[PDB]
Amino acid sequence: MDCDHLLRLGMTAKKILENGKGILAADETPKTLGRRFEKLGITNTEENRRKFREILFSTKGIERYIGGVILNQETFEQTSGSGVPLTELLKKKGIEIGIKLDKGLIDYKEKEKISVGLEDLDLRCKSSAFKDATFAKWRSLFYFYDGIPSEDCINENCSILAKYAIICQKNGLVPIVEPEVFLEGDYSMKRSYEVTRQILSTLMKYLNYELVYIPGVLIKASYVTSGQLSNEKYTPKKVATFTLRALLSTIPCGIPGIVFLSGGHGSEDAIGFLNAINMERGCRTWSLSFSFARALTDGVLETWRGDDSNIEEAQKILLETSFKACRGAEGKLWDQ
Amino acid sequence: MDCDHLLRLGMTAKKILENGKGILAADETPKTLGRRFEKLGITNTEENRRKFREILFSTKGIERYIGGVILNQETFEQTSGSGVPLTELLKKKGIEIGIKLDKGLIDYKEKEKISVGLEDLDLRCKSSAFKDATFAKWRSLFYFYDGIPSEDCINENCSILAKYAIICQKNGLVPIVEPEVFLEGDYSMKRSYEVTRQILSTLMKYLNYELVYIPGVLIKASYVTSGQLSNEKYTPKKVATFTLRALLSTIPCGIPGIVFLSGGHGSEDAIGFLNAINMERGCRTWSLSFSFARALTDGVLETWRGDDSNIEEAQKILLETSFKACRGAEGKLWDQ
Ligand SMILES: [Cl-]
Ligand SMILES: [Cl-]
Repeated sequence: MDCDHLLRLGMTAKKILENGKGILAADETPKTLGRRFEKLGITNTEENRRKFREILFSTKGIERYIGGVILNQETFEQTSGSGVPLTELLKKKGIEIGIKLDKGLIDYKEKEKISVGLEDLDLRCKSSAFKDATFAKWRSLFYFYDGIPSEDCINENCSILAKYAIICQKNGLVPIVEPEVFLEGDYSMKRSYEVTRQILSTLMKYLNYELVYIPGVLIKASYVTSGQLSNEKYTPKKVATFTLRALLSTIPCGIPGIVFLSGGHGSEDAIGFLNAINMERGCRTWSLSFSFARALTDGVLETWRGDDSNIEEAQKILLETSFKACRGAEGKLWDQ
Repeated sequence: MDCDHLLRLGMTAKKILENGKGILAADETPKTLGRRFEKLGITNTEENRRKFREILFSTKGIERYIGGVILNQETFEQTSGSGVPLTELLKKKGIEIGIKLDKGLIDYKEKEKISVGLEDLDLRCKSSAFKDATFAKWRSLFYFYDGIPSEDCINENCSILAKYAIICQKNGLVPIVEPEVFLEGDYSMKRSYEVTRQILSTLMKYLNYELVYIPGVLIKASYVTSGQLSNEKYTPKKVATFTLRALLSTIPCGIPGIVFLSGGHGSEDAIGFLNAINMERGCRTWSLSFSFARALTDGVLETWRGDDSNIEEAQKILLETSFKACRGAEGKLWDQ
């Protein structure tokens, strides 16, 4: 953690988000991807998981819009049908390679979760498997119910995210910290707004207590909305207003970027909220961009359907959806 | 706290710091001012306290450099030798009038302090005495010793500052929150840096939990330095680097300004640190300005000495020192 080392982290963080670019999240575990596959009639074979990632990474022109890709650990060991390591597809395109490093969630208190995997995190960061990686991702999830998220759960998850962040940085990796506010729940938008302010301000506390290099951290955040079980409606403008207010209230000038997660929102909504937040006035130093899994790849899966003859059309949908995300990241989706 | 009400707070906060201006702190209690008087041979009469404030507020041209003045409660009841309410001197000059609203400190745990006065704060904000005030100030103080500041003390003081802040805002006053890191102590600059990051990030947590309107809050902060009993040396550049890093790591884009306290540092040092921090590169949305008591008024007291025939020269020193502070607030002290 000398001057040069820190500057490298900051440069990586900015490179990922240059020129309206964002992040393609492709880090689903076999179990998470398998559920997605099964809804659409695709067998959850390793081969189909490998091919899916090949389809994504080999999309021609995707590097104009995508500055980094978050890989699942198993994908680092996989090759294209033509023999080339899947990581090489991305490296040749100049796209930064990331690694998801959490080991999922376990129960905490009543009805809440913490994320796990810190105990061997430093050893894992040093794995030869991930030698080409320059950034990482770790997810916590905040369930909402009557008196929840509890303060204990906010504190513990923020502590875990911060401890992961410092270990990443000490290993030369830019950490993405992902404090996801779970969409499946019954809560008002005002409640999401207030809890988002609690979570993000607390996350910044723990990052500071762990003496994380703030210019070398990316925050992957949920949009501020009401819960999916709420009867409450909202529009892109309202999501933009509330989300940007929460961020302006909580995120220090030194953070280089916020990258939104799609979170169960539609592709259309996720991109529209991004565009809307980037048209909002309100001085800020950080980029507002994207780290989408479903918003970018649901259409690819729905087009592909496990049939090689649908691959070209699936790649076209990725490229077009990635274009729109990038235009949204600059607030230009209505233009040209 | 409707839209218009909030916008007024933000406008006040920006007006105070327009055009490189800063804050003249004149809010010393009779006891605090009296100690200063007695060192220099001036009797601690109410008359001498009144005259001192008249000397300050009637300084010709001071409004070019001073955007607001923090008054002590007793000063709102006082008049010039010519009969004019002291607040009228400032109002006629277009300078914002502030009120210090804390009731001082009491013991907390072992060797620490909390600030007090919340219980009647709302009633006091509504006093007809303060009807011309548009902003307020509240001070906490953090002593440093082996395992101190304790986490309990950081949390409690930040909670108190945030509770004061929200009450101010609900009464139409912009709160200045002052988490002063006490200079008298034995600690390294690295320790001050790390603890400053703890305190400021925690203060932002509590401001967010109290749902304070962040664009309507000013932070009056200590420079990051080693303690006065430390043998450790530092220069303006090092103070600038460490202080700006701490601020970039902790203070959200929405905060309109940071105003440094002089804190026992010399006038010369306090202004020099300000200039140095304003020459630092590093993108930020907030102003870096001043809220000085001693740095601006020690020279006035030392020149005046309680003799009317020294008043003109005392006012000249205030104006010249205020000029330098303002040039420092723009990073221009070496120029023109
Ligand atoms: Cl997953
Ligand atoms: Cl005082």
